Amino acid sequence: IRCIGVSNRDFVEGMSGGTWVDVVLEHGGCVTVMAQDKPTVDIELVTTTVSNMAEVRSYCYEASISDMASDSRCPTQGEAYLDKQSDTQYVCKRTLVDRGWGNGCGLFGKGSLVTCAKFACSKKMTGKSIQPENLEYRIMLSVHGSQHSGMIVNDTGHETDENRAKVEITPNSPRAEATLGGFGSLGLDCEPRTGLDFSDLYYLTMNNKHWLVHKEWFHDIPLPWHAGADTGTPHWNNKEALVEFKDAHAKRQTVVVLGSQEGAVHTALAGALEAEMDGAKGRLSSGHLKCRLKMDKLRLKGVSYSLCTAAFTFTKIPAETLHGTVTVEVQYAGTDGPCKVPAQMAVDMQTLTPVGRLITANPVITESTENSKMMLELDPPFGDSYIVIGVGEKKITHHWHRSGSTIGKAFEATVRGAKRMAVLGDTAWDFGSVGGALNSLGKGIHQIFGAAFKSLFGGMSWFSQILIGTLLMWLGLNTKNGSISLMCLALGGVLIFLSTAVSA
Amino acid sequence: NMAEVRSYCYEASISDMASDSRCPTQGEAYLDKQSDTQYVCKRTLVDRGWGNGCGLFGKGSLVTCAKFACSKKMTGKSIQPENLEYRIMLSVHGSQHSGMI
Amino acid sequence: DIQLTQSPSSLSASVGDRVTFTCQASQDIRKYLNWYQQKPGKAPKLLIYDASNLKTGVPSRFSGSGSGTDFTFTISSLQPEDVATYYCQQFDDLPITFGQGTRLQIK
Amino acid sequence: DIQLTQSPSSLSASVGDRVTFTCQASQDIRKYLNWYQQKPGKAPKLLIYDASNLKTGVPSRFSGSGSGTDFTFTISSLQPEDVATYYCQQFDDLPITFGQGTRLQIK
Amino acid sequence: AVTLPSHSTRKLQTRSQTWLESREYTKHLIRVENWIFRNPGFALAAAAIAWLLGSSTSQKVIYLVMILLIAPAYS
Amino acid sequence: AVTLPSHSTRKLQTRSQTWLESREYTKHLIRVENWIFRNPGFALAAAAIAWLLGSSTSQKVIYLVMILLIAPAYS
Amino acid sequence: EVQLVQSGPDVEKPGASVKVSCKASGYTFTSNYIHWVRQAPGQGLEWMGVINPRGGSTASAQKFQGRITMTRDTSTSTVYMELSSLRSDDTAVYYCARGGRALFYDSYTTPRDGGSWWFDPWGQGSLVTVSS
Amino acid sequence: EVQLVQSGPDVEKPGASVKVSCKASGYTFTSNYIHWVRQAPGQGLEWMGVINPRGGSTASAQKFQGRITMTRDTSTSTVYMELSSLRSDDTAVYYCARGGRALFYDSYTTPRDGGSWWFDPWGQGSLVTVSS
Ligand SMILES: *[C@@H]1O[C@H](CO)[C@@H](O)[C@H](O)[C@H]1NC(C)=O
Repeated sequence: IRCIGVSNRDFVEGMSGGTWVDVVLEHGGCVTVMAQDKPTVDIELVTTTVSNMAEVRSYCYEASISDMASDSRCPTQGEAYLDKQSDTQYVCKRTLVDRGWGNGCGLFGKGSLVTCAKFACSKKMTGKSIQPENLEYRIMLSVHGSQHSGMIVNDTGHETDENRAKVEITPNSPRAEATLGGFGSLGLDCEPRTGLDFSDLYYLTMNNKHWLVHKEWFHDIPLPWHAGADTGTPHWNNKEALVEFKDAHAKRQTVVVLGSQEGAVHTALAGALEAEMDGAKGRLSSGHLKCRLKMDKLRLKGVSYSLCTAAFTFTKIPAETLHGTVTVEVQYAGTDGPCKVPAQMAVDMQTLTPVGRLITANPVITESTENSKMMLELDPPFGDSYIVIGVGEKKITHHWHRSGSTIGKAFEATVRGAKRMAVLGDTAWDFGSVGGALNSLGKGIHQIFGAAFKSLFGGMSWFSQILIGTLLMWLGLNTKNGSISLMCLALGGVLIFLSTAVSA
Repeated sequence: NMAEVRSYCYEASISDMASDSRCPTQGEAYLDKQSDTQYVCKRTLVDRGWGNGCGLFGKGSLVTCAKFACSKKMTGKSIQPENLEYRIMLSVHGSQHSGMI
Repeated sequence: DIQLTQSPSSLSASVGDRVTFTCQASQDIRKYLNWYQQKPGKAPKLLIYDASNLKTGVPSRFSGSGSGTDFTFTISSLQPEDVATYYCQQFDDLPITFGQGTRLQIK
Repeated sequence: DIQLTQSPSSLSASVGDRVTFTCQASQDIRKYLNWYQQKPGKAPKLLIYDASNLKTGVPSRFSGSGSGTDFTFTISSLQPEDVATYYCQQFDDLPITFGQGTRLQIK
Repeated sequence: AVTLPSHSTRKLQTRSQTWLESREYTKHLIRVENWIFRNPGFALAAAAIAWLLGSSTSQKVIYLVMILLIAPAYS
Repeated sequence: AVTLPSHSTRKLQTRSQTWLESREYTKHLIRVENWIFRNPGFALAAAAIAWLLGSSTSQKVIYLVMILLIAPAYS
Repeated sequence: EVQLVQSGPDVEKPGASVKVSCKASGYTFTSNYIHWVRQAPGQGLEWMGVINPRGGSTASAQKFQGRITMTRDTSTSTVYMELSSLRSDDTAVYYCARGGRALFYDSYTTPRDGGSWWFDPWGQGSLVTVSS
Repeated sequence: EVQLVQSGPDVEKPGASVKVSCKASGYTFTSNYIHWVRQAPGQGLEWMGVINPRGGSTASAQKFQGRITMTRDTSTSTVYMELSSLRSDDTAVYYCARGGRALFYDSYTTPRDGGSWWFDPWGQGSLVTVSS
């Protein structure tokens, strides 16, 4: 449920005894945890929301000029004053201009004048700030079993219902026991800080279009500043790059405005992530986090339930996911009550030889009603399959044949783990989460090493990191004393793998 | 004389958008809107799941697009070395106190 | 930016009655709401700060409540000095607005 | 498509009677059937979705049933507001058709 | 009014797709290729330059990258 | 919409003053200086890189220029 | 309150084009497939077509292929129906109705339906007459 | 005793500038944000702006951006309001009021408020009329 056909999902287990399943919660995929007990659970990060943003310096990219002024002065009488310049609403620059005979100025030679004009502007760039507090995570999770066609469509009553739950997380209130009447308590405690490395992030809204920007880049943009300001005529700062002054070969200086650079800041925005409904409530797309998840109290609701002997029937052609598993929605009337129902698979029967991954443990049916649809899934082994459902003779079976080999499973798992290794960096650790020694060792080694990788190879671009990896390779063959040339090979391969990022 | 070679538009406007979803396997989106060129359209593979129609599911496809109305044309005319015109003025010295254009 | 409706528009009641005014805003104003009553040609009357708090010197004849977005003021017993236009106004986000008013009349 | 016969063509009964209408289609329409009643010059009356389900606000005076291909609607007790033309219509395969009608008359 | 900061230098390595990556992870390539298609002889210019530095037959191509990659943008 | 062609790559070497030279013959310097002021440790990054190429104590600074001059713009 | 409203009755030329409006109320306009259904004065109901208020997706039956166009208007939450090349059978009353789980852009009937399948806002009926 | 006092009512030219004074009494003048709020004769109250008696800090709403100026006078413990480019809506009564924890120089409303949020010294009201 809720995590099928959402590829980039994962399945994580926990070696039973001391529920310690710290998942790397994803705002761009789902994660399903399983346990021999403790009905299998999913978690998917719906949205990310920020409550309060502060109004740091704004920017203007659309300006307008008027009431120009030159204020010529003789080659020797000082240089131009132009009382206009007195005001800051005007932008002015002072230029040495030629002044000859038949030009006034009984002398002649290089004189000077100060060309300038009013700086009126429009289309401000509200570059607000946000901080790791009064931001807000909002997730929804779903246990399997009941709830034919889970399917967020009618989520409203599903958080009121038992199979789905909606959770809000604050850096003030990190804990949340996702309580499911009859199912469990789903203990959760997360790190609402180290998700997106906030406090270096600004919420820019330009043309009612919002996004997040690494505040360093936002500080480095050379447009006019509102600079902190509030109401009152905006005294724009630096006021110069926008307008452009130009004299003739020697004389008569004028000014151009260079219009609006809206699309220019767009093409300069080539790394930000866009963001939506903003109100006093600013929502944004993906951003990960670390969530210690505990199966403290999850009762499976019907381990004692009988296996009512009605004949079961498929409805939809149980296609499989990229993760190899396969979901089926099986309907049946014929019996009543809160039923437990069998679901196994085999290679031969007259054995039924229950084999393979059972994901949707304790599949439960609610009521006496007609052919309830009983959505669930299982995962077959690498060969042909025989998924068996009903009970015995009036059961229903079906071929599968996963067609995914065991070494192939390791392939998909390791390339997935490697992509995690890349994008989550340190956080890719404790993903399969037991508090084991080598786990904290990996966390720490990546901590120091990748932090150095940041501070040394600061924000290496696509092309940059590409050629850096290439020349590191070329050098990894050249140098003697493999000790360091192997380190060249290592960093170069790290760079190239970083260039194998999601971009493909 | 300047001739009117290709112009450019940098201020556009969009309206009456259109998506035209299609199941994972029934071809890919048609969207009779796309028929016209006054509309700009691009065709994108989108996810299509259960509880989404389309008895199948997986990667389906739809063609998002909208009308391309625009303003502020850039008249980029052409000129040629003929029917251009130079205009100079010259002046001999001596008389004419304060010559001074 | 903080549209706040103050219902009703007007009322008229006999002495010794309870009356209640509602104000709901389109925004979240958790506790930053206040209440006055003003005569024509008067500075207004001490009624309510924080939408739940009586000010010193105010008669206990008045009370205010409400948590999320909508808030209720109440006169316990009507008296001749209660003729005024009552106003509710928020304090947050600083385009500070007030209600247009709730007017009284004795019978 | 989808040929759906709605029997009878017409009926007339006294107040307080039960009446039943049948509709059988040439196709399998497992549960995607619905029922209306409409006056001339009216938007029709809330009767039945899914051929077995009463809608909120509908009097319990009406009921619908049927599983495979043929389906029965029933008025438990006839009343003056029951004069209309009743319609049954499927929902599947999308050449959506309706019945031609079942007309009522009070005696 | 140089809108200097191409924000890609401050990427957010976060799961949702960023602002304009679609054209971005090709724009610099089309930059350099357009620029060199417009200024061809600069090819052998850079060649004669680099072939005179490094003196390795392996750093030579590195200085070729040097020159052909300062030329497009900072110009 | 990368407005790719910074026309300075097609300068007109003609006597009248060109469009925006005033800020142009400083804009790339302010570019690189701003970028490095924002990403400092990349300094010693480039240092360790270049000090490992050329092996001349004279081409070393050349590869320093290489790295510190690919980093700003093409990023 | 969930409710649809049509434009007034209209009379047109044979071979002309008539556009009837349908405005919604009480619900999020982008969550209900708008079905158009015809009814000749003495005839029964015959489904004309469907449009999605979101994205302007469209479909109909062959009885109107080439004459029917159906467009959205997200601002005022309206849907506009044009019948082209009007014909003597067109003198009827047309109905617009909100429908089911309008998730993306389609009819989408293999999944569930009902719960006012399309019957909560049947509006008032648009009487159209085609003559001179 | 904590109490504010305004200047007398005044009448000005359209397009002129009017300055109303507000003098404080009974408190340390540098401890209360002065809020100015307008009231048209038949209209309700609409907050004009705020000034801090200390440091002359200022802010207002967009309904007065470019016309409103607000200055301090620490000596006599007064605040002076100028409305510029007077307009037919300006005929109203304006009120000045002391407010809350005026610690440095601002509105400062994320922290607490109330306890006569701004309502102890509402003074007397400055009636201004703008005509010829
Ligand atoms: C639709 O909503 C109903 C409750 O009204 C719920 O039982 C059902 O599971 C929902 N279906 C989907 C696909 O969300």
